This record gives sequence, C-alpha cells and structure tokens, in this order.
Amino acid sequence: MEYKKLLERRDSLLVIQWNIRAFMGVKNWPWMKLYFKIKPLLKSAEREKEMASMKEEFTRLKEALEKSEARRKELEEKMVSLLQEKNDLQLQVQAEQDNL
Amino acid sequence: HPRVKVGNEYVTKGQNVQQVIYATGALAKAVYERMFNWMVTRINATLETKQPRQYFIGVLDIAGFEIFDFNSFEQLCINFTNEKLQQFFNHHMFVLEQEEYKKEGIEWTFIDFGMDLQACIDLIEKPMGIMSILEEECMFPKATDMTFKAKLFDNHLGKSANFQKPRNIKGKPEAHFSLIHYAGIVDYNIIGWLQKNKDPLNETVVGLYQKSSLKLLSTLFANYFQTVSALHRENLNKLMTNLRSTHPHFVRCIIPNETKSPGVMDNPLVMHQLRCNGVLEGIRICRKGFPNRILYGDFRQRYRILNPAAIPEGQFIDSRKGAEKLLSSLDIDHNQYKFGHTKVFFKAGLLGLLEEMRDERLSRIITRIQAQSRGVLARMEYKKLLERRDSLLVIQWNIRAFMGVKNWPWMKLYFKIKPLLKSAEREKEMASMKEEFTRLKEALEKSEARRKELEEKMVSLLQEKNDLQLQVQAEQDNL
Amino acid sequence: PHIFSISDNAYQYMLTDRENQSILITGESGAGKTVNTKRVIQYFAVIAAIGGTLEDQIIQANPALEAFGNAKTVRNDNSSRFGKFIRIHFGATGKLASADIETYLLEKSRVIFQLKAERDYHIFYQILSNKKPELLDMLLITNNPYDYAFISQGETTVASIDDAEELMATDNAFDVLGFTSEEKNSMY
Amino acid sequence: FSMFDQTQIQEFKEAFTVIDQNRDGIIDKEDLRDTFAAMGRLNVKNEELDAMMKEASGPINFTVFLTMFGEKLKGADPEDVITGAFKVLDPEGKGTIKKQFLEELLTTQCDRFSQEEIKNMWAAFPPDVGGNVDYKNICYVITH
Amino acid sequence: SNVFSMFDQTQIQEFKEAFTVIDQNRDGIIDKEDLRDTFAAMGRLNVKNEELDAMMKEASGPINFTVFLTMFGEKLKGADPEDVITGAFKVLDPEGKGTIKKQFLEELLTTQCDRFSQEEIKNMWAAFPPDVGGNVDYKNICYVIT
Amino acid sequence: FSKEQQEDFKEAFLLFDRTGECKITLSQVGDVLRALGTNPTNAEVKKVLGNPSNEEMNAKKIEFEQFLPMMQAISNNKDQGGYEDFVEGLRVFDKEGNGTVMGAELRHVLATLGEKMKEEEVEALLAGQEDSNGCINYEAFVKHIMSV
Ligand SMILES: Nc1ncnc2c1ncn2[C@@H]1O[C@H](COP(=O)(O)OP(=O)(O)O)[C@@H](O)[C@H]1O
Ligand SMILES: CC(C)n1c(=O)cc(N[C@@H](C)c2ccccc2)[nH]c1=O
Ligand SMILES: [Mg+2]
Ligand SMILES: [Mg+2]
Ligand SMILES: [Mg+2]
Repeated sequence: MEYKKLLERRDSLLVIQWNIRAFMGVKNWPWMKLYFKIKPLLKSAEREKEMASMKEEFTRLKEALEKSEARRKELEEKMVSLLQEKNDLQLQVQAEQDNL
Repeated sequence: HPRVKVGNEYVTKGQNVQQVIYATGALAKAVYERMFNWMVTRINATLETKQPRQYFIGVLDIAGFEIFDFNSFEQLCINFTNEKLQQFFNHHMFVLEQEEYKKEGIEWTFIDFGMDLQACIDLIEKPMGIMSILEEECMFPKATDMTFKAKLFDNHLGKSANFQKPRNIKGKPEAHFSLIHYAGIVDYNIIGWLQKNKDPLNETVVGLYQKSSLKLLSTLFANYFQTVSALHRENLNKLMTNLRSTHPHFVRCIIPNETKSPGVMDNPLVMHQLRCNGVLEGIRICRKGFPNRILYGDFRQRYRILNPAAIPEGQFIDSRKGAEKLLSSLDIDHNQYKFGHTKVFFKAGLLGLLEEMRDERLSRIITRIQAQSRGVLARMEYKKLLERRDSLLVIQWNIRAFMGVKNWPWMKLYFKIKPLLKSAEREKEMASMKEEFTRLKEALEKSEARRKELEEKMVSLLQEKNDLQLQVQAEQDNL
Repeated sequence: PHIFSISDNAYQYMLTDRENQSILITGESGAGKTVNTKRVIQYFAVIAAIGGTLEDQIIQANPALEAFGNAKTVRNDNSSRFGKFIRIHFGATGKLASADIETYLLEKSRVIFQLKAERDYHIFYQILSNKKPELLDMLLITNNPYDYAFISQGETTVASIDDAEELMATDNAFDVLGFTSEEKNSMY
Repeated sequence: FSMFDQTQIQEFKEAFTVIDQNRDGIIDKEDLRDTFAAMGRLNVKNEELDAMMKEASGPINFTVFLTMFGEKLKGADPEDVITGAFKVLDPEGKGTIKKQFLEELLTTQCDRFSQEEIKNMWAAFPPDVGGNVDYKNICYVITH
Repeated sequence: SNVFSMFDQTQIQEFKEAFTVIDQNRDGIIDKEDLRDTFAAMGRLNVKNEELDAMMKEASGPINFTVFLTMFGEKLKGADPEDVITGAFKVLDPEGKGTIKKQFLEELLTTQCDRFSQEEIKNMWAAFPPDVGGNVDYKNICYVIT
Repeated sequence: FSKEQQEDFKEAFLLFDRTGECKITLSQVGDVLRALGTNPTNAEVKKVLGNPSNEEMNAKKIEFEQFLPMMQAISNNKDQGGYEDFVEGLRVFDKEGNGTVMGAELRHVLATLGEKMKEEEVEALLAGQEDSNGCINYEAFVKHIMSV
C-alpha cells in the first residue's frame, strides 16, 4: 500500500515537474509569449473565459441540482414510508386499545 | 447441559434422554418456523417497486376448515382463523349493510338472519378463551397438559354454546376435546400443547445459534407474555382492523365430494357447506335489500347526463332535490328507490336499470367523443410514424452520403478538418450553453417545488408519528 | 359468473369510490382457496400485464410459501398449513403498485411429526426425492425418506404429486422472488 | 445556395482560405503534399496523391467549390437537425433500440436499398449484447 | 512528431485567433512589421531590434501559414496536467493548508524526479523565490501554470 | 524470474535510492521485497544477512549487485501459511467464536506479541475497516491481506 501510494504520488510529482519544465521550455521568444500571458485577445482569452465561467456556473449548479434532486427523492421515499408507518400506526393504536 | 442463569452467573443442568429429545424437537420447530417467517419478511422486502400508493385490494385465504382423525394446536389455529373470516362475512353482509339503511333513515325493517358465531370467536379470542388459557398457563414452569385440560374444561363446559363434552365413540379418551367450528365438528388432542405454545429453546443452544458461522442462522436468532397464541392473535386482530378499512367481496369455495372424484358432486357435502357459509341468506339480503348506494354529489354529477334539463349547468341545483326531480323524471317504478341523508338508495332492478341507462346515454354522447379521441390518437400517432419515416429517410440519405464520402478519396480533408474548424468551436458551444441553461431552469424549479412541499408534509407526519408514539407509550405503561 | 368478475368489481369500486377494497376467499379445505387466490392474483397480474416484476412476484409468492407451508393431508393433497393475508396496492392511475404478504401462523409442529396417511412439509420429500444429487449430498442425506424418523413417519409417497417437479417449482419460485443462492441453500 | 445552411458555407470558406498554403488562390499538387503530410502521416507516399488532381484538374474557385460540394452533398443535411431527428426516431429518445428492429423497419417502410450496407454497419456490433444504437456515435462516425 | 501535440490536446484551435484576428494586415500572415502593434498590445514597451530577432527565431517570416500555427501547437504540450494536478494536490495534502515549503520541494523533486543540474536549479529557484511565508501557494502555482 | 521482471524490480530501488546511483536501502530494502515478490519474516532477512548490529540497521547501506541474489533467497522461503492457516490464528484471540475480534485487543496482539511492527501502520491498517460496535470481520481481514 505504501509502495503503490509512493509511486502514484511521485508520478504525479513527475507531472508537476513536467509542468515547470514546460514553462522553462516556454521561456523562449515567440509572438504568442507576449499575447498569451497578458490579456488582450478577444476570442481566445475572452471566449475561453466565457467557457470557463459559464461551465463553472453550470457545473456548480449541476452538482447542487443533482444532489438536491436526490435529496428531494430521499424525502419522498421517507414520506412514502412514513405514510405507510402512520397508517399502520393508526391501525396499531386501535389494536393497542384492544390490548388495553 | 443447557446453561441457565442464577443471579449474574450461569449454572449447568443435566438433561434426561427424553427431555433432550423434546428439546431437539423444539429446536427443529423453532428453526423451521423462524426460517418461514424470515422467508415471508424477505418476500415483503422484494415485491416493492417503490411507487406511490393510494388504494389496496386485500385477498384473504386464511384457512381451510379441516377435520382429521388427529388434530393439534395448529388445527385449532387454522380452524379458528377461518372462523373469524366467516364471522366477518356475517358482520359485513348482515350487520354493516343493514345498519346503514336504518342510519340513512330509509323506510326499511331490519330482518334477523340469525347467522352469528361471535360467541365462538369470543370463546377462543376473549381473555377467557382457549387460546387465552393456553397463553396464561404456559408461563408457569410447573404447568402440565393434564391440569391445562382440567382448567380448560372447567372454564368452557356449560358456559359456551359451542363447547361440549366429547363422545370418544372411536375410543381414545385419554385427553380429548371437540370444537364445533363453523363448518362442522373438529376434535382436538390436547397432548403437548403447552410446550408448543411456549416453545422454550435451550438458551445455550440458541446462544450458540446466534453465534453460528451461518449468516442466516444468526439473522434468524438475532434479538431472540408473547406466546405463539398471543402473537398469532394480535396479527389476526390486526387483520380484521386492516380489513374493516376496505370494501369487501366474499367468495364461497365449496368442496363437492370427499373422494376427489372430479365432475362428481355430492349433494350432502355441498348443501351443508352452503348452509354453513350462509349463502342463501346472502341471496335473500341481496334481493330484498339495496345492493348499491352512491353519494348525492358523486352521482348527481356522474349521471346528470340522463336528463341535463333536470340538472342544468350554471344554475343552482340542490343535490337531494335535484336527485328527487331527476329520478321522478326517469318514470321508473317509484318503489325501486329510496332517499337517504347523503346516499341515494336503489333496488337491484333499479340499480341495474340506472347503470345501463347511464352506460347507454354515455355511449351515445361519449362514443362520439371517443370517435374524436380515436381521431386525435390515430392522427397524432400516425403523424409520429410519418416523422419517424422522415427521420428514417434522412438516415438512409445520410448513410448514402456516408458511403459516398468514405469511398471518395477527398474524404481525408473532409473528415479531419471540420472538427478542427470553427463550427465545432462555436456551434457545439452554443448547444451546450442552451442545454445547460434549460436544464438549470427546470431542475431548479422542480427541486424547489418538491422540497418546499415535501418538507412541510414530512414534518406534519413526523409530528403525528410522535403523538401516536406517545399513545403507544401510554399503552405499554398500562400493559 | 366467475371469480374474475369479483376481481373486476373490486377494481371498479376501487376506482369509483376511491376506497380500499378486499376479496375474501373462504370455504372448507380442498375447495380451491389457494388456487382461487392464485387466480385473483393472476387477474391483477395479467390486467397489469397488458397495460412484470411485481406481477410475477405476487403469483409466485404463493407456491414458494406453499412448499414450506403445505403438506398432503387426509383432507387434501395440497392443504396449506398457514394463514395468509395479501394486500394488493394500486396507484392513482389504477396500475399495480405494491403487495404485502402477512402470514399468521405456520404449523410448526408438523416438521417433526405426522400421523398415518399424511406427509411432512413438501420441501422435505421433494429435496429427498430428487433429480438433483447435489441437493441430496450437500445435505448429505439419504435418498430414501424412511430412515429419518421425524419426517418419515406417517406417509411419504403420494398418488398425485411429482415431487421432482414440485422441487423444481419451489426452486423456480425462489428464483423469481430473488432469494439469493446462499439464502436458498441455507434454508434447505 | 438556398440548400446550404450558412454555417457550412462559412466552414467551406474557412477551409478554402486555410488550404491555400502559398496564398495561391488556387490548389496544386504541392499544396496537397503539405496538407497530407501535416494533417496525416508519412504513409501518404502512395501514387494515389497524383490521382487526386485527376478529380478536379486546373484551378477551381470558391464558387465551383460550393457547386461541386453541393452536388456531392446530395443526401446530406445539417447535423443539428439530424440529431433532433434521431432523438425523435428513438422511442426511448436515448439510443437503446436494437439493430434488427431498425434494419427491418427501414427496409420495409420505404426505399428498398441494398440491405448489405446497413446490415454491415448495424451488425458490425452484436445486436443481442450491444444492439444499442447510441445515435450520437452513429452521426459522428458519419461526420466528426 | 511535433505536429501531434496540436492534435492530442484541445482548447488550442481557439488560440489561432491570437494570430488570425490580431494580424494587422488581415491578409493571412505575420509580416515583418507586426511588432508595430505588439508594442501597442503591451503598452509599456516600444520598438526594439530584439523583436526582429524574435520574428526571425520563432518563424521564417511569410512563406507558410501553417508553420506559425504548428509553432503554437508545439508550445501546446503544457496544457495536459490540470485534470490530474487538482487530484495530485488533494492527495498531497487533503487538510487544505498545503504548506509545502519551497526549499523542501526544491530538494524533494531533485531526489524524486531526474538529476537537475545548475541551469535547471537556476530555473527552479527563479521559478519561485522563497517568500517570507515559506510555502509554495498551490493556487498561485496553478494560476501561474494557467 | 524473467529478465523483464528484474528491471521492474530494479526501478523500485531506483525510486527509493535518494542518491543518484550509489544507494540501496539496507534497512528498508527487505521491507520492499515483500511488495515485489513474497513476504518473509524479518528474522529470516537477518539470518541471510547473518545477524548484523542494530546500529548497522540504522547506518549501513548495501550494494545492489550482491542484493540481486538476496531477492531470490528471500523469495525462497516456502511454507508460508495459507488462508486457513491464518484464519485459524486470530480465532484464538477471538474469545466469542462468532467471527469478530475486538480492536482493543487486536491491535494489542499485533503490536505487543509477534514480531515488531511500526505502530502507526497498525493504527492505519484497521482504520476504516472497523464496525460501529468496535470489532473486525477477521475472515474478511485475512481475505483482504492475502489478496491485496
Ligand atoms: N376450481 C378448481 N380447478 C381445478 N382444481 C381445483 C379447483 N379447486 C380445487 N382444485 C384442486 O383441489 C386441491 C386443493 O386446492 P387448493 O386451492 O389448495 O384448496 P385448499 O387450499 O383448500 O386445499 C388441489 O389439488 C387443486 O388442484
Ligand atoms: C356502500 C357500498 C355497498 N357501495 C355502494 O353501495 C355503491 C358503490 N359504488 C357505486 C358508486 C358504483 C356503482 C357502479 C360502478 C362503480 C361504483 N360502492 C360501495 O361500496
Ligand atoms: Mg390452501
Ligand atoms: Mg499552392
Ligand atoms: Mg502583419
């Protein structure tokens, strides 16, 4: 368990190393180095920002909505079972009065 | 060497060969019986598609009446449990139905059919009955079947119309009693009943069962005053209380002949069964009485269709007075109906005639309406078949395009470049945007609706659950 | 006249009065209460079948409980030994919704003692009289019924029952009711 | 032009303007060589690259590009309507019908084409354990 | 080889607009004078010959349109990790503090990943000077990678 | 073993070696061979080493080429116990007979009575495997530890 956790964690660390190595690779001078780092580009930076912001809102609500829908189902299932239990209990109070 | 507790420490007792045999019998029985009730509880744990419930129809087969030459504790239980179901027939058809006529104030005279056996159910069920005795007796460790026989005879002989001394014409007068359950004689052998009612299990042996490697045997014995008589009794009393909240139809199944000869039909056995099932009385009360009644609001609205000029829409109409005018307008024999406080009363001739006139008047109007409904159903479905045909058409057209494209050598440009090109960048983006916003709106509104309604319903039922729980607490205190 | 008329009448009064209904099958032993019950249940099953898991399960809920519940007696070859009450639950749209089996008392005494001319419960002989040797040896029981004293007394072969098939039937009834193989084996 | 959705026209314009690698305004063999080597793989060494010019020798403009594709586009329709049409065609609306049902109906209801092409696609997967026609995969395999 | 990176990852065809629609000539190519508007796109710097050295190093000038696009596809390869990185950080420290010390991880990766030399450790130290907090902010790092 | 087996064995040592190429962990290497191959008793590791000093266990680092034979030798000690052999073990600690072992005496047994174990591992191995009553389904714990 220790062996596998160490290997997977160090492999992720190797990905993190690829990330920083990639940046030094990117510390070369192309036209894009100027335009990507600072935000002036309309369709790339602005439309991707719309993609990320809209998706961020949708996915957060997606979570909320799915978990909420489940929670509403769970309550329904609780009310259905409680409805059976409340009726059986109403019958049971008459049965108990018969016990008395 | 079963272990018994004496204070906080357990002591060991040596068993006799006869009493270890009897204990192994009791272990065989109690493992079997619990295995059966668990199998039922597992059936009740399936048989549940988790769908919201509003009406139930209860179908009951709670015993065959039986005589063997040798009848025992469960031959009492089975014959009694049916006995209550036929007395339920007596009460529903002759008490519950006939009382309603007098309550509604109909000019009706109550007729006594004489079919009552409540004295014999009270003979078993009451806190002085046979099953009540067998439960009060089996608590005493020093009780025995012979004194059970003495007290049992003393309490019922000369005090119950159904309890009589046995004749023992076929001999065997060691310890007998006979009980005249609704469909005839049943003789009973008292031997062994107390052990059967208590079912005492060797606590070391069941504690070892609880400790078993077999997950079933533990589950059967996990969580091993409450005799088999009392538990059965309370289930059957629950049965009748659960059943009185239903509208019943009775089915009298009749055995024709002892010998299983099919198509043969012995008149004495069948006629005696119709006598004990009180069916001829059910004919009398169905012919003489009033088999069907409908609430004034439900019927006035339902069959006003018979004469809409008697009950015009928009204009104010009293349901009782309107019903009086409508029925006077039908020109049917005025003696075939009666007027109640909240229910209309019909004979079976008038009920059937009103039923058929409603069916025909509805048929003339609604068959035209249904003809239109079949019009819309066929039109809309065959239009859907025309749309699915159109989709089939564009499918086969695009499949022809697909072959035409892949056999075309140019396909190398076509296939790879368009996923890279702007259409896949933006049209798919718009599609996802509209999909997410529409799903967002609908999911939000449906979940808020459901939660707000369902939380207040839940808390209302939970409060009622705690009130009745306190009632149960008062019961357990008194018991 | 038929029992199916009573079942239709109960479904009609249900939808019209908006009230719970019942069908109360009664008689002597050997008259058909278990089969008529199986027919009433067949009624609701096939009615919902034109308009299924619960549909089948309610039908099979009888024979699986029968094979344990029931023993050939002098009065009938297939007389059950336990009381049963079913509720069949329907939704607002009138389709089959749920069912609820309540059983009142098994004749537990029979498991160890039978008079002349009557069997122990059918599960005993149908596991002994067996087409499947694995059931016979996993219990490590002898194929001959007679050596086991408690089941063997009374009478153990009957004129009308193919116990090889009644075992097959009980096996199928637990298969459809979804008892797991470990549960079915443990109860055998 | 009325047959085309303006989306496909703009996509054809984007493809035509990106494909003219030398700002030629026309397509030649060398443009095809760079397009196949950059877009595809080194396996494009076959003579078939010379046969591609035989299909449309000489310079061709965007107008003839549109007319040639339009006639070649017979039986093609916009993906968005095909997605809607497939979702309507499914009874369940979710891509779970078996092939045998769809191939029998398509051959029966209209246009008795050869069975072998639809059969080869739909039986390319076993219909008893994988019969679910997840139409999004079908439409994309036709196109995307 | 280098053309495949452009095919593996996505969200990169959108960067071609950062060419296509920022070009001053709108004709289809990076000319030898696009720097004139790069100075305006940045705003705080002006004309230098080093921009011409950039234009010559990064590209051959106007010959081939695709070579610019594929140069950006060569840079693209970095975009793959963010799917994994969030999980890698949560598995690294799930409590939330993520107080991974700078000189700690500076000596961790050298021991864990490959053999980093002087120019590589120069680049690693320049990547984040040890702040007075003493810990690499996982959020700042991801935004930096962003 | 296959020639491709020794390479993937090698890179375990290559990740665990913090040196660029002269380390393999004399104190920790036998502990890792459990994962790559079969698992011994540590005393057998000490017997193949020939009973070194505890200070050696804390300070010494050994040479890998001599360790390749040790891989096989440590793999060599057959007659390891089977599933039934292990499951009848913890039953002697089970003073109930039902199939549960209380963790208050289970961790005690695993820590105090057998070979030494790093106690944090004893804390974290059963963590999440307990039930609400405070016991263990040891026939599951054994079929857990024999498999994965
Ligand atoms: N209407 C009927 N049609 C066919 N067989 C019947 C009918 N009624 C009873 N039987 C037969 O009689 C026996 C008893 O039927 P059953 O429903 O078990 O009644 P009981 O439960 O009272 O014994 C069975 O063998 C059954 O096949
Ligand atoms: C009180 C009882 C005996 N009863 C009636 O007296 C009439 C009933 N229903 C009427 C409304 C009806 C007639 C025809 C078809 C369906 C329902 N139900 C009933 O349950
Ligand atoms: Mg029966
Ligand atoms: Mg060219
Ligand atoms: Mg320019």
